[PDB]
Amino acid sequence: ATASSLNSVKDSLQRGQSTIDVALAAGDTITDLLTKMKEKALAASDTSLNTASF
Amino acid sequence: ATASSLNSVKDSLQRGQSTIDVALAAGDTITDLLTKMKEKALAASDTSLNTASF
Repeated sequence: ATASSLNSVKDSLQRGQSTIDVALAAGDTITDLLTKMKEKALAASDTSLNTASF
Repeated sequence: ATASSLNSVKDSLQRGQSTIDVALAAGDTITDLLTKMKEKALAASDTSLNTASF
């Protein structure tokens, strides 16, 4: 009964792996988005820009 | 992230170099104008000229 019962534990562990996979797949986008954020913030830090570019 | 962020620094230094280039292009005119100014003043300093030349 215990050895048969372990199968749901296995399925839960790999369902959790799938959920963490989806989370990391979104974080790969969030990181690039923050990188473009910091790049545009560096570009907007300049006082030399005319107002339209800012 | 720190590597990709430097493109904005490159664009900023390049924009500043272009602005200093435009300022020097104006100064090349400004200095020749000051030189012709000093020549006209040295010509006007002399008393021998009649009123029309002054």
